[PDB]
Amino acid sequence: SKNVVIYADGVYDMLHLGHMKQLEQAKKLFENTTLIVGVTSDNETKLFKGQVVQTLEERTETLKHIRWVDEIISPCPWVVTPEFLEKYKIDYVAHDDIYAWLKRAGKFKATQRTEGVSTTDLIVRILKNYE
Amino acid sequence: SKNVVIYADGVYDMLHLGHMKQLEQAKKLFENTTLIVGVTSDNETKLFKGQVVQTLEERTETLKHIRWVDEIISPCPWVVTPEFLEKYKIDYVAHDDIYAWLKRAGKFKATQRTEGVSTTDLIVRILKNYE
Repeated sequence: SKNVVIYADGVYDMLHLGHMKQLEQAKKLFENTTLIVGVTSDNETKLFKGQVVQTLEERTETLKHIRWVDEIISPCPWVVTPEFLEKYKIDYVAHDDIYAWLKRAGKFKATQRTEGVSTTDLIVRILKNYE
Repeated sequence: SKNVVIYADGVYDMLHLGHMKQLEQAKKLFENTTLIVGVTSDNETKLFKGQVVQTLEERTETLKHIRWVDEIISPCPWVVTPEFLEKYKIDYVAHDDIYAWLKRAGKFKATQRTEGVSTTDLIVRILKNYE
């Protein structure tokens, strides 16, 4: 069966069960996939999104331990371009209009988030040992 | 090359880069390994060790996403017994005297911890945005 190249990008700050469920979903979009994961740079995340607690090196070294991940681009470009897809032979971009041109080319696959499971939520759970 | 069965157990509460480096180390003790990971039960961890923030289901569902892990025993027995090793065809127990009988049988492989990388340490890093 023919192999399909899948690209997911994101911050992957303090990786939790919600990220790994996302990655798994992207990896199993097809029978034979190569999941490529892009890890956004510290300064671009700072500028365009918000605070990130872990460095690019930390966030990438963690992703290396997740099973669904076949290749990592670190740092990845903030915006996905058509030439980026050709350069890495990417068949689909997995994400959860800005991505409008990806849908138009048939190259967009949606995947779900999972709430509650996040790292910040776990501290709230430690803290509710007190009143 | 002959396959070797490796067993690591622990709490794996709020899995961080230090755990995954431990698992990877255990998995690469030999060329062909099966890494079996044992996840201690909520009540035994409570009793014998301390507070654990994540449930057995949560801690096990996270380990399922780590690459080095081939099999999970959940919950695992708190103490490793000789009959436990025979039942699962375990050749070595990976851990960081109590384990004295494992060394005597040639069944103990040491692996290292990695400090600083822990989940609790990451919140301390968020908090040092203030004085």
